[PDB]
Amino acid sequence: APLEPEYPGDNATPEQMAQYAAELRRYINMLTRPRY
Repeated sequence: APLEPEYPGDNATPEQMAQYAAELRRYINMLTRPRY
């Protein structure tokens, strides 16, 4: 209930996407956790 990232929808501009990807990356990080 990272509620989630947010994604515009496509491509906001030639980077957003980048940004955006960074946001979920964090997201996963957070959930995964490994443990172990």
